[PDB]
Amino acid sequence: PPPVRLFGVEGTYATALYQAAAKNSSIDAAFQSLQKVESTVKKNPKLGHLLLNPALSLKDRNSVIDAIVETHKNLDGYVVNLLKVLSENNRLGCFEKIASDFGVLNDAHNGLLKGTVTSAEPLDPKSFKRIEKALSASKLVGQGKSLKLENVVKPEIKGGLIVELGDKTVDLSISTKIQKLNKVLED
Amino acid sequence: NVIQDLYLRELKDTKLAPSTLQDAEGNVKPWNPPQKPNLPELELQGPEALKAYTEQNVETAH
Repeated sequence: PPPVRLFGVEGTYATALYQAAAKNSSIDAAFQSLQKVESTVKKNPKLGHLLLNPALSLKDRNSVIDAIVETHKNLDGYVVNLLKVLSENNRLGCFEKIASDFGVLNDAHNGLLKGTVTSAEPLDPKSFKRIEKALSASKLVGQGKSLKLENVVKPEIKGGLIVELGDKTVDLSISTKIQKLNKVLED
Repeated sequence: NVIQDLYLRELKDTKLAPSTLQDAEGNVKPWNPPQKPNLPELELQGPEALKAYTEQNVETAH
């Protein structure tokens, strides 16, 4: 059973990878090695970008796979079986997609809460820290998952702040308040 | 907060008062009070008609 199913298309692949590596026991190893080969795929720019797009054979695809396992002899065998799956399904256009998804499952398994505090401008580090403290203090943190605080800059969200994490947000942006004030003052 | 500031500043600092009656008059029907249209007169005064009608009107058959 995965740590909560997420993603259907491509994520059945990710789920499978997760549960299979749960039966491998080593999920972290798998993820780390996948991360490393994925990174060198991205840092292979000629045909590691320009042949991420299927247009070539099953057999040619297989030989690309063979080149990939020459690039790293550490990739476990489950993620080498994942290479087999992707070659067989001839879908390379969702390799990094699967990588991202496996990251989500993996860090859910690790248990790290995710969040973002989108604002109009990058906030103070004191603000960051106070918010980090607050979020950990709040019942939202289960003490089992540790927030990510990602500042996003969104001037379109004119002033204020919006805190986001879980399915729970508090939006005390200036834009929303102005919007509501204006709207009701058009009534 | 921001609500209060926006409210306070806008409301307090922006005051309007209604427009002049002259401008209003343009936008409405002004009205000048109707006059008396007619003063009636005597109903066919004089027995000239009457004598004629009394004599003339009979129209009885045999």
